Amino acid sequence: RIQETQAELPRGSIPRSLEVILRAEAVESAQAGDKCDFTGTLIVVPDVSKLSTPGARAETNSRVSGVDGYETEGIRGLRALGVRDLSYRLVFLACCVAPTNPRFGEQTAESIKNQMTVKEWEKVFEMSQDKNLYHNLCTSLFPTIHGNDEVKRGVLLMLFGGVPKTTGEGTSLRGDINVCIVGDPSTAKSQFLKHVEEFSPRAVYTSGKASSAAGLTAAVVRDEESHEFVIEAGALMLADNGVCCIDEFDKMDVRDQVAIHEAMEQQTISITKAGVKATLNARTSILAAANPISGHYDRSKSLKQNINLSAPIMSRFDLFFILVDECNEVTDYAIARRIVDLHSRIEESIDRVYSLDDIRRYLLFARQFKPKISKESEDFIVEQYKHLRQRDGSGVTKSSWRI
Amino acid sequence: VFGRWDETKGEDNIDFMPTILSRFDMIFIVKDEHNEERDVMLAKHVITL
Amino acid sequence: DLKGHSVREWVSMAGPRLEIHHRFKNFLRTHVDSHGHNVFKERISDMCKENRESLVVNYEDLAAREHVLAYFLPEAPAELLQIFDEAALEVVLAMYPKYDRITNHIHVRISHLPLVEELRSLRQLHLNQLIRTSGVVTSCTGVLPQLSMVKYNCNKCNFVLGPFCQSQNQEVKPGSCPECQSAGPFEVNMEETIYQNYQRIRIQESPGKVAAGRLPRSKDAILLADLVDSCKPGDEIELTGIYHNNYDGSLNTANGFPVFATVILANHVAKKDLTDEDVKMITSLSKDQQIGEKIFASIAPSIYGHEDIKRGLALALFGGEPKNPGGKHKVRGDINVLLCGDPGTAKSQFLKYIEKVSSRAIFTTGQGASAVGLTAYVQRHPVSREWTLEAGALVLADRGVCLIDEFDKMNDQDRTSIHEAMEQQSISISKAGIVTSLQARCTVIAAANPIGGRYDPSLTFSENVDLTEPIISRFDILCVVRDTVDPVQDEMLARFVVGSHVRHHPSNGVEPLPQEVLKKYIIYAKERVHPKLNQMDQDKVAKMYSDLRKESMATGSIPITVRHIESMIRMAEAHARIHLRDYVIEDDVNMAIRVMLESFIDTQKFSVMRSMRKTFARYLSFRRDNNELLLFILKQLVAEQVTYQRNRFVPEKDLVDKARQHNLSAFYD
Amino acid sequence: LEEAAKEVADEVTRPRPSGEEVLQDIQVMLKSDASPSSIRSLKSDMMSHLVKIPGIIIAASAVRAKATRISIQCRSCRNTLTNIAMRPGLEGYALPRKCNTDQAGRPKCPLDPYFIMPDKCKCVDFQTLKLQELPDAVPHGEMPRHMQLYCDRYLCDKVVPGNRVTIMGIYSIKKFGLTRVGVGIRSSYIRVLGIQVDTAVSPQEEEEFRRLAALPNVYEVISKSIAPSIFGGTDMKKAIACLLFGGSRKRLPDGLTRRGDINLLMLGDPGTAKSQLLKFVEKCSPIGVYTSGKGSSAAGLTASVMRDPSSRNFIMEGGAMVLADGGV
Ligand SMILES: Nc1ncnc2c1ncn2[C@@H]1O[C@H](COP(=O)(O)OP(=O)(O)OP(=O)(O)O)[C@@H](O)[C@H]1O
Ligand SMILES: Nc1ncnc2c1ncn2[C@@H]1O[C@H](COP(=O)(O)OP(=O)(O)O)[C@@H](O)[C@H]1O
Ligand SMILES: Nc1ncnc2c1ncn2[C@@H]1O[C@H](COP(=O)(O)OP(=O)(O)O)[C@@H](O)[C@H]1O
Ligand SMILES: [Mg+2]
Ligand SMILES: [Mg+2]
Ligand SMILES: [Mg+2]
Ligand SMILES: [Zn+2]
Ligand SMILES: [Zn+2]
Repeated sequence: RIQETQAELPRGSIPRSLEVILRAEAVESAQAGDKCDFTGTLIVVPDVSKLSTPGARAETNSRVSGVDGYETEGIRGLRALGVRDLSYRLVFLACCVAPTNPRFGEQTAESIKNQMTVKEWEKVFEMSQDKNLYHNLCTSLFPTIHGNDEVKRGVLLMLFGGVPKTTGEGTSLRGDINVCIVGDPSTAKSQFLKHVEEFSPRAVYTSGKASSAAGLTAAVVRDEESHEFVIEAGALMLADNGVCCIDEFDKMDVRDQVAIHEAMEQQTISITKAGVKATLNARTSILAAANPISGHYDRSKSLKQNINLSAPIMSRFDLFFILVDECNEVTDYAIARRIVDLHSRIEESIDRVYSLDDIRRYLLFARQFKPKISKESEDFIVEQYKHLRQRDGSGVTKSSWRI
Repeated sequence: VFGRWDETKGEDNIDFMPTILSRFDMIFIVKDEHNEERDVMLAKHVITL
Repeated sequence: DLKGHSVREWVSMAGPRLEIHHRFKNFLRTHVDSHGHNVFKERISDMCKENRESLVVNYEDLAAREHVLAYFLPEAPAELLQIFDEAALEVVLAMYPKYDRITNHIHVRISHLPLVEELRSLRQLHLNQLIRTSGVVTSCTGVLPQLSMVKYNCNKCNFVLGPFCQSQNQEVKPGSCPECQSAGPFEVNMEETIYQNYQRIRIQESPGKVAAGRLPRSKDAILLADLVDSCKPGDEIELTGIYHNNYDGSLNTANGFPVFATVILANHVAKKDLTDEDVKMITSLSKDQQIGEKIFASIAPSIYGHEDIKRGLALALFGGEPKNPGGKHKVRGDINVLLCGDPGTAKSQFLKYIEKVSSRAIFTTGQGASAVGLTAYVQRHPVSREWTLEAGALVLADRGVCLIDEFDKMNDQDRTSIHEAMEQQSISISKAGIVTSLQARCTVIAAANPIGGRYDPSLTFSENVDLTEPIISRFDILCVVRDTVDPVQDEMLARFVVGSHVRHHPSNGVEPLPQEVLKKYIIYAKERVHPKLNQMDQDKVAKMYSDLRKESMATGSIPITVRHIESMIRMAEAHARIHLRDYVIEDDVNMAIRVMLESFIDTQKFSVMRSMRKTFARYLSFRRDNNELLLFILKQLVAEQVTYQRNRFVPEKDLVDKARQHNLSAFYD
Repeated sequence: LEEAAKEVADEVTRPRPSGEEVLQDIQVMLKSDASPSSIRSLKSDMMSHLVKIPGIIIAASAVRAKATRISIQCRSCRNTLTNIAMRPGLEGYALPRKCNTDQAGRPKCPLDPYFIMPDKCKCVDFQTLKLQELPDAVPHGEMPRHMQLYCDRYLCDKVVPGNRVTIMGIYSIKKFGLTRVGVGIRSSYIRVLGIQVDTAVSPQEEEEFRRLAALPNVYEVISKSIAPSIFGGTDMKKAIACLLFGGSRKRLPDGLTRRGDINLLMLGDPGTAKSQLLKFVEKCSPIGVYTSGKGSSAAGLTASVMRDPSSRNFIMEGGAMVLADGGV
C-alpha cells in the first residue's frame, strides 16, 4: 500500500492511498517508508462492494423466461440469469521498482564502494581526506542557522552514530547517540529538527501529542489475502537505522513517553496484539526538542527542575544542548542579518562546500566503519572521564546535571 | 501518622475522624515499650520460635 | 536411478520406488562413523531403547554414501520420506522384532541440509521441496490430537467404516457405507480412531538477521507427533521441512487475489542453545572453606566493586528457611533486597545479572513497558485468543525471584499488589467470577532511585527513597548505592568499562567460580541442605538487640525491631546454606549480624549513622582483615584533604591516630 | 455402570410411595485416589481414555438444558418417533430423512418430515467450564495451557470459577458431523466424570465443643490458644477472641436491627506483630478475608455494581467487605 507524496497534495486534501502489486523478481523490492517509483500499468480489480445502491448489472443476453413454479423472479431468477454487479477498484500493477531519488549512480564498506560510481567514490574519498571536515559538514548541513555550533556538532555526531556492541553474557552496548535540545522560544530547535529530517533518509518527524502509541511504535492488521498478519510500521520503525525527530517532546503524553523510553533503552519494540507476537529492532537515534517549564529556561535551576521529562528519559540522552536566548545586541544583529539575507536572496546566500547528496553518500559509506579503541585512546578516555568527574566535585559551582 | 506514637503529641498522632473512631467497638494503642527485660525476653522468644 | 521424467513421478513409480527402498536399506545397514563404527546400528539401538520413534539421518552422510538419494530428497521429499520411513521400520523390526508393538512407524528426520534459506527468501520456486531455515518461535499452540487412522461410525446402521489415512492436505470424507451403501451422515468413532499429536508454531526472522528497515517475515510450521513440544515461544531454532502449498488455502472466497497460504511441514527441529559429577564436586567446593568469598566475588563479574551489594545478593539468591509454627504463624524464608541509588550505579545491571543466574527469575518494571506486570488480571490473550487468568509477575515467580526495577515509579494498584505479595505471599483475585487466592512466594529484588535523583545522607532512607514505610519494612537488605567522586574508584571503573568495550568490539582475592557451576551449586544448596538454628547464641543476639534498641532511642533515629532479628536469622540460615553446614555456626551468625547492622546503620541519618557505626564497630568489623578499615580511613582522610584543596586553591600522624581509635607495615606493603 | 446403578436403585427402593413410581436415572460420578497427570501430558495417546487432570477454573457458563432423549413427529402423518437416545457429551444428532410409518398406499410423506417435539423431550443440565494449567505447574517461560470441560446433571454448579480442582474425565473431541490450515483437527475437551475441589459437625465434635464451653477457664484457654506464638498482649488476644465470637445480632419489633459484630482497631508502632495478629485472625475465623486499606491485588475493599453493556445484567464485583459476609 502506497500513498501520494506531499509534493503533490492539492489544497485541504488527504493523500490518496492505493495498493500496488509486485510480481516475480520485484516481489520484495519495496519496503515501508521508501520513496519508491513504481513503473507499470494501472488496472481494475473486481470488488465485492458493499454499496447498497444497485449499479451496473451484468447478465446473459439469452432471452429465457421461467416456467410456472420456476419463474425468473427473486434470487432464483437473478441466479438463473446470472446477474452480477460490476463494481471495480483501481489497483496498480508494477513490473519494476526503484527509489525516486537514487542514493548512488548485506551491506559493507566494499559493497558501498562498488555500488557507488567512480565519480561519487572519488568525491567521498576526497571529502574524507579533506581537513576541517567537521566544520565543513556542520556549516554545509546548517547554512541558515546562526550560532549554536555546539548543537550543530552534536547533531552531526548523532547522525554519524556510534558502534553498537554485544557483551559475552548477551547484554548489548547501545551505540546510537541521543540528543535533546532545550531552550527559549524561537531558538531554532525546530529548525535543527527539520534540517535533520529533510537531509537524512530514514528520518521521521513527530510532535508533542500529534501521535498515538500505536502510530508511534507499530500496529497489527490481518492480511485480507491470507491468514498472515501485516505489521504497519510506526515512526520509530520507519526511522530505524536512522533518526526520529521528536519536537515539543516535553508535551508528549505519559504512555507515548513510556513507549519512546522503551525504544531508546532496549532499541526494540514488542507487540502482542491481534493474534500475533513480534519483536522488531528499532535502532533509531532520537533528536528531541523540548521547552523548559514556564517557557523560558531559568538559568538558576538544574535541567531536572527546568524540563518536565522523566528521569529515565533524561538519562537515556547522550547530549543535552541548552539554547538560552541571550539578549545581546551583537547576537541579535547577526541573527537579523542572517535571516534577512536568507529571505532576500533565496537561491543564493546558500553556498555549501559539500552537496547534500554527497554528504548522504559519504555518511552511508562511513556508517559501515566500526572503529576500534586503541590502548592510548583508552588511557586518554579514562583521563578525560577523570577530569569530567573531578569537575563535579564540591566547592565548584553546581552544574546543570551531574556526571 | 508520625510513624511512632510520640506521647508528647497526645492526640495529634491519630488523624482518624471522630465519626470513624466511634464505629470501632475497641481501640488499642500499641506502644513498643523498651523495658530491657522485655526486650531480652522477646528476642529469646523469637529465636525459640 | 536417473532417467525418464520429473523427479516426483519418477520416484512415485514403483520400479524406482523399490530400487530406492533397497538402496536406502543398504545405506542404513552399511555405514561407518568414518572410523568403522557402524553409526546406524547404535542409533537404532538407543532409539528402540528409549522408544523415540525417530531416526536422525545426517544429510552429509547420505550424500557421501548414496548421492542419488541425496539429490532426490530435496526435490520430492514426501515420497522419499515415506520410502525412508518404510525402510527404517523394516530394519528396526529386523533388529528388534518385538518393537512393532511400540510404534509401528519410524520417522526419518533429515539433518544438516546444505542450503539454509531465510524466511524472506522463500518463493514459489521452493514449493514442494525440503528446505532448511532459521528463526524464532513467536507463538506455539498446544498439542492437538489430529486424526491419523480414522474409523467412522455410519449412524444409519452403526457399521464402522475402517481406517483411512488422514493426509495433511484434505479432509478424508468417506463415500458409502459398505453394508447399507448409504452415503448419508457419518461420524468419527473416537474410540476406534488413532490420533497423532499436532502442533502449530510461528517462526519469524531473527531481529539480528533482519537488516536495514525491513520487517521480520513469519511463517507457520506444523509439528507431527514427535516434533511437538520440541520448541517454546522465544526459542531460536533451525527448522527443516517441506514448503507446503496445497492443503485448503487458496482464498477462493473472492475476498481478493488468488494467493495460497503456505505452511511448512516440519521434518527436523534443532534448537540453538542432572547433578551427579556436579554433586560430586560441589561438596569439595563447599569444603574449600573459602566458598562464601568465592561466591560473593563470582556474583556479577561484569560489575566493578559493590562488594556489599554482591554479598547481599548472594545471601538473597541462597535464601533462608521458611517456617510456620503450627499453621498459624507463617514467617517467610525469603531475603528481600532493595537497591536504592542515584543514577549510574549499575542497579539495572545487578537485576539483569540476577535474572540471568537465578532460575525462575522474572524481570518487571515500575513503568508500563514490561512483558509482565505486578497485578494479576483475567482477559482473552492477544495471541492465544484464549480466556486466560494472567497472574502477575509476583505469581510467575512463586518459588523464585521477582526483579522489580524502578520500584519508586509504580502505580497505586502495583504498590497495593506488591504490598499484598510481600506481607501475605498471596494474591487475591475477585475479578469476573474468579474469587481465588493464589500463592506468590517470591524473593523481591527491587531497584529504586531517591527523591530528587541524588541520595542525601542528611535525611533518612525512608524519606529519601519515595516509598511507603510498610513497603520498606518488608525488605531484609537495604543497599544505599551512593555515588561519590572518588579518584581511584572512578579510574578503576573507567578502566573496567573501556576494557569491556574494547574486548566486546564486534571485530572479534580468589578466582570466581564459573557461572554454570555457581548455578548448580545454588540448585544443590537450595534443594538439599536445610540449616537449623539449634546452636546459636541466644544470649549474645539478645544482648545485641537490646543494645541496638538502647542506642536507637539514645538518638533520634528509627528503632530496631523484632523484624530485624528475624531478618538476621534468615541471613544466618542463608550463610549456613551457602556453606552447606546444615547448622548455623557462630561465624554465620556474626556475618548475618554484620549484614543486618550495616543495612540498619545505612538507613539512618548521618548524625545517628556515624554514632551507631562508632558504637557498634565491633559487629561491623567482623570478618574484616583490618586492611579494608585502614584503607577506608586513609581514603576519607585524603578525601577531606582534596575537598579542602579544591576549594582553597596526608601525615602519618593522622593515620596512626585513627588506627589507634598499631600495625601499619602490613597496610603499607 | 449407570444402567446397573439404575437397576440397583430400583431394587433397593422397589416399594416406593404413590406419586413417585417412575424410576429415575442415576449418575455415577467416579472418583480416584490416583495422582493426577499434568495438562501437558494429555497427548493423542490418551484420547477417548479416562484421564485425570489438575487445574484452576477460570470460567463457568450458565447451566443450560441439553436433551438426553428427543422425540420427533412427522409433519404429514403426525406419527411420532419417541425416545431417540442422544449421545452424551458435545455430540449432535442427524434427523432421519424418511418416515417410518408403514404407508397404506397413500402418497408418501415428504423428504424431511421430522420436527422436534420440545414438549416430549427429556432434557438435563449441562455446563461448559474452562480449566487452566495450575500456575505452579506451568514451566518457567510458557503460556498456561487451557482445556474445556463438559459437565452434566450434577457436575454443573459444583465448582465456581477460581477453584482448584482435579477432574477425571474422558478426553474427547467435538462430534458435529465432520463439517484454514488445521486439517483433521477437531476441538478437544474433557467430558468430566468426576470433580474434586482442592481446599458438617459430627456428634463427637458437638460433644467436644459442648464440654470445651463447659470448661471453667474456657476464656483463658481460647485467649491463649488464639496467638500462642505472639508474645504478650494478653488483653489484645482476649479482645481478638471476643471479636471472633461476636455479640448477638438483634432485629427489634419496629424493624431496626442491631449489629452483633465487634469492631476492633489496633493503632501502634510498626515493630509490633499486629499484621501477624491480623493474619492469624484471618486464618482462624470460619469466614475470613485479609485485605489492606486499598484492597488487595485485583480485589476491592467494598462491592461495586456495574451493568454489562451487552447482556444488560448487573455484575456485582464483590469486595472484601461483602465477600467476608457473616465473618471477619
Ligand atoms: N560498577 C560498575 N562497573 C561497571 N560498569 C558499570 C558500573 N556502574 C555502571 N556501569 C555501567 O555504566 C552504565 C550505567 O549503568 P546502568 O545503565 O545499569 O545504570 P543504573 O544504575 O540502572 O541507572 P538508573 O537507575 O539511572 O537507571 C552502564 O553501561 C553500566 O554498564
Ligand atoms: N539562532 C538563530 N539563527 C537563525 N535563525 C533563527 C535563530 N533562532 C531562531 N531563528 C528563526 O526563528 C524561527 C522560529 O524558530 P523555531 O524553529 O520556532 O524555534 P523553537 O521551535 O525553538 O521556538 C525559525 O524559522 C528560525 O529561522
Ligand atoms: N510480640 C511479638 N511476638 C512475636 N513476634 C513478633 C512480636 N513483635 C514482632 N514480631 C515479629 O516481627 C515481624 C514483623 O511484624 P509485622 O507483622 O510486620 O508487624 P507490623 O505489621 O506492625 O510491622 C513478624 O514476623 C513477627 O513475628
Ligand atoms: Mg519549536
Ligand atoms: Mg536502572
Ligand atoms: Mg503491617
Ligand atoms: Zn451403514
Ligand atoms: Zn409420516
